[PDB]
Amino acid sequence: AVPARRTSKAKKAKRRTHYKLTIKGLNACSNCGEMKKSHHVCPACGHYDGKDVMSK
Amino acid sequence: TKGILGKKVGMTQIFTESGELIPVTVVEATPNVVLQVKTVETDGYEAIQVGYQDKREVLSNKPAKGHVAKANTAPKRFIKEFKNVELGEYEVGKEIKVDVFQAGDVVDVTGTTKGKGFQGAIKRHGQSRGPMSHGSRYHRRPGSMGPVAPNRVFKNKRLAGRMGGDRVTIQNLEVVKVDVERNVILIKGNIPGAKKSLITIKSAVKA
Amino acid sequence: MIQQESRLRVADNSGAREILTIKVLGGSGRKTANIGDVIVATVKQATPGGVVKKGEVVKAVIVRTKSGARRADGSYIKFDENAAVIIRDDKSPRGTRIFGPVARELRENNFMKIVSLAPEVL
Amino acid sequence: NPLIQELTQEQLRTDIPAFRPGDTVRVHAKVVEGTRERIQLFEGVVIKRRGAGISETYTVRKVSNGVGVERTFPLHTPRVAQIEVVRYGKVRRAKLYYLRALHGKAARIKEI
Amino acid sequence: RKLGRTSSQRKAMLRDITTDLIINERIVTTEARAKEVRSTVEKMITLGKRGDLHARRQAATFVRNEVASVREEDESIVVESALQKLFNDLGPRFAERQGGYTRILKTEPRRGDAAPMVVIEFV
RNA sequence: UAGUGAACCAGUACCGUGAGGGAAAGGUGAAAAGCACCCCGGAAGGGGAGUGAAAUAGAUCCUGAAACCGUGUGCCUACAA
RNA sequence: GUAUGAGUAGCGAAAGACAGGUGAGAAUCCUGUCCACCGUAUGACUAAGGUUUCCUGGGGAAGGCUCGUCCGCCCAGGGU
RNA sequence: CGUUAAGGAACUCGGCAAAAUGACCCCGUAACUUCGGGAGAAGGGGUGCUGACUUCGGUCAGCCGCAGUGAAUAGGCCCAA
RNA sequence: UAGCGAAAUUCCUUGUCGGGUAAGUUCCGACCCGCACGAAAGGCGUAACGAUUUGGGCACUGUCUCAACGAGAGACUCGG
RNA sequence: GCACCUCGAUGUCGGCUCGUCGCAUCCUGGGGCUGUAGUCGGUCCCAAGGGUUGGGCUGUUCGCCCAUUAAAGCGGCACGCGAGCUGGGUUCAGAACGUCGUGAGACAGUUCGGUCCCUAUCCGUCGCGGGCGUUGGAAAUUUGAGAGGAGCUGUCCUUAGUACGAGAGGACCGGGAUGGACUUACCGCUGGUGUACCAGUUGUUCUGCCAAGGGCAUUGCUGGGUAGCUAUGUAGGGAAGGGAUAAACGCUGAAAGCAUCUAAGUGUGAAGCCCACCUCAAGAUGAGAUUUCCCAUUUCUUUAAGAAAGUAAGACCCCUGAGAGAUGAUCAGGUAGAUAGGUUGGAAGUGGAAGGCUAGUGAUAGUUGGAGCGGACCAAUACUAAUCGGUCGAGGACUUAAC
Ligand SMILES: [Zn+2]
Repeated sequence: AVPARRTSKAKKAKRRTHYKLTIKGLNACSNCGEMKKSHHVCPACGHYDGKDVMSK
Repeated sequence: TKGILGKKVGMTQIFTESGELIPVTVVEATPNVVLQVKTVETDGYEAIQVGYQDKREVLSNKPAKGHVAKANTAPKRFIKEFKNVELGEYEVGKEIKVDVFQAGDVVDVTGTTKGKGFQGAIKRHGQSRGPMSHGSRYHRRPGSMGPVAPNRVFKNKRLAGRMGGDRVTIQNLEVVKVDVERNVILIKGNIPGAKKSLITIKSAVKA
Repeated sequence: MIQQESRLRVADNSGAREILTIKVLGGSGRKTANIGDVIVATVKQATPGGVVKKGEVVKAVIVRTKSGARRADGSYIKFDENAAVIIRDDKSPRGTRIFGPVARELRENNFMKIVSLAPEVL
Repeated sequence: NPLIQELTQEQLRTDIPAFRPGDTVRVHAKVVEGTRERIQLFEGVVIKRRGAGISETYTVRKVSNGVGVERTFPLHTPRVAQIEVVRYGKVRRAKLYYLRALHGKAARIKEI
Repeated sequence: RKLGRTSSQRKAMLRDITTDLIINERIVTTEARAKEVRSTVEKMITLGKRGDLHARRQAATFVRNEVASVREEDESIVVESALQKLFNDLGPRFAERQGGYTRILKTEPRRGDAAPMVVIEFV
């Protein structure tokens, strides 16, 4: 089928109350205090578990 | 009146003393702690709380351990009630062991069913198909929504929407053994439930 | 599991060989039938001589399905053909001889003049 | 498995011999006409086994009067007296369903 | 299980990935491929422990037939062929270890597809 | 959007094998004096500092309406056809 | 000129994975290995037709049904 | 796209669609006729590996499997108008 | 006139009798009151031939009684 | 019949799927009369709770026929339902016969073949989430205002060859056994599927070769098959009762010294009404009830039901997952640990591994040995992965009466 009418200006902003973005799980490190994701390797630190993993 | 909760284990077979095969389910139990006694003078009806398992102490709360603490047991999972029982005969903190159903033999078994996700309109209600050949295109559809005149759709025209998850009794089953030392009742037939679930077992209503 | 337009065989000396079913008597829409049930049926192929000829509305009773019945012991019988025996509604056959083994479950249904003619009652 | 094998040790029969699918076997089964109890006899070929513990089963095939007759049995009935292993057979299969389409001088089994 | 592709393409993938971690001992991939490679690498090193074959003649399926891993000379250029490394190095490293030979870390989403990524090591 | 179809590199671009059909597009300031130099950024773009009477005249550059899309807030709204 | 439909349908038949490069930035570019597809053709040579798309060195505003350090794209030089 | 118990055209306007036959060698083959045909009419049988014999062609003996053109390709037939 | 004839032609009509089926207004064989066949806008037979129209058998089977399970693409969640 | 209605475009009757309502009732249920001996019947009154079959011939509405059944109801819902299906037939462009027309052509006469599009915006219906309210903040257990489901029936034995009948025949009311159709739930048995389980086997290609193995050929084809999902398999369901009624039958009794079921009053009375059986259910804004847990800083705005901030009980974010699952939710866990993966044992399941020896000229056979392999299934074990962490979250209004 085919839409019957123009949807007004109100029903846009009544649909779109569930078109949000959310951040989840930001914690402070143990070694630099920089907010980095829990259960994840800290990117600038390189310091998961207090152990440097990215090693060559 | 008589009531024991429990678990669900599996399916077996048993030759009886005449020699016939009989399909048999396996239901466990435990010690069986009575938690409160509800009276007309405080609650307007008469019933008994009952609950069967032992949590670890990590897995409960200070309200739960305050509610249990007038019976001196561990915190227990599956708290339910029982109606229609003439009381007497029930202190706070007894044990309603497996001894109660030795010759009960006529029993209502009230499980909770499995779950099967979204499924089609056939598998809920047994509506038949349409033809799979001779040019058609109407293999597996839920039918037509009704007549034209009322300009709407009546209620209870069944469509898709999740199979299972609701609780179902089965009436008038028999009891085969009562094994007190192993905490097992054996039942003829078929119990609705996934494994490790709850099963309530009562003396049946319809005599 | 024997239905309309399903072909049996004859285990008699009554001049018929292969029969189509017509109905599944007893009930108001019964689909199938097992050992010891009664059929309305009509003869397709025949032999020279003999009593029963082609194109006759003929009652019969199933012996030897290919999915036999549970017994309360726990055993199951399964034969390798289908068969029928033409019956006068006296529960009494027309022929004077029955071939092949015959399952025991006619004795619950009181075909006691048929069972005493079988070679082996299984 | 843990409680089931506990709860069903009283009824496991122990005096049942060892037979592979493909061995000719007599069955001294009991026939109950209510009060009367007489004993029939099969002599067939063993085809199936279904390992389950309490409720294993097996099949036997006569060829009686041209028409094949097949009957299963559970192992642990009180309504089977004995089982007599008679012959043995070179067979490289576990379930011999291919015997239905054969006759007479072609459904023969070898001997060991 | 985890379905990823058609039937034979999963076998191709799990032979392709798990002959790395035998040559390089570190891999950067996604989540799901990593968990299947958990299972398959730990099933192959325990054939690495026996030394029969039956250790050779079952490892000739989930290992690429020849992929050279050469950092060695005595006076030659002698070759370790990605199975000989199992039956020389990775075998006797785990003579006292039971199961559990792998670690999985959780780094970043990929730029193009936002697929979250994973490092697999051994020890 | 008028006036030639054509105020501008118009019977052009483009469309059809062909005969043929055929558009849109004007304006910084008086003077280019069209932003040296510093900072962020790979660049685009921006913030200072200057030119200028004016840069909310910065090149899509006089004025800058309406639909349309955003930010902040004084009042109201979760038993209602 | 701008909405609604809506951040919906679609993204035009096919098998990829890892290591190391370059770079402000990489599943999509380069290199290496293994795997896979056609093989009376998805291999080679020419006639029409197209008209510089060919080669070398740069570039990433628009085109490429995504990304793009790349290109039959843009700039400069050069080849019959 | 792949498989199915028991029944095998009860579906349907209609066996539409699917299922079944299909390779080579050998035996055999009707009414009817314009004497060329019908005719691949219908209906049946054999096929793998090893050894010996062999002129040629195959025979004889032995071995294994549920299945031996073991995969892919390769006619369903008859009776009447 | 011969030759056909409830027909690709027949309203009444599901004409009437026989065959075929458990049951057959469709088909085949016969009869003749041909509403309204008919001799080169040809009449009546006919082997072979037909992706032609109609009736019936064998073999085979998810078309069906009555549905059940698995694989792949789309559908669903996140990024462009 | 009329022509108000829809021509900037509304599809024909049957069939498929799915139903729903009315009662002038087809069966089952309760009654009155009889030209009702019995078994059967004829007619009329109450009554809509459930049920109402497979085929053969026609495009079919119609119909006829075969075999069943307790019975094979009559109608409305755009002669129900094509943004759900069929496109069968009647109503396109080809062609032919009969008849008509001088002719182009025509005939509700006939015969073969014939292009049917749509990515749901709003209401509607089926399922599931977010927010807030429920007047201090939380974790559990429930009452039931209302609502939905289910409601059918045959055959045999006994009372009894009794009552009735000259015979022929042959019961009411009771008790018992056993099926048909429908329907709820489950995988121990019978079976099906089971594409990362086991074996056989053809072609070609690759790992240098022999031996052993991978790739591709619909999963290459063929024989079995675990869990999970399943029916045709298994078990159960409609029992038994209570209250007020319908048609009908009365008791007592007068108006009307009798009679008379009715006005006063007092009863029997059906598968139907309301319960009894199963399920949902306090957004039931009239927002219910019980048990258990947690008790106080700063600013003064001027103390008012003020703002602001760290907390308690507790919940959430994140992570390993399945008995759950379109996503979200639900449930099991998070080092006080068996949540998943691995490891060691098994089990189902294939059916005798590779190497070596013996017998054979060979194809092959025997034995070392119920061997080898073993996806989801069962136990034990912290080896790997759930660490570190953060966010939210009460200080309890007024009037009156009783104490
Ligand atoms: Zn850090």
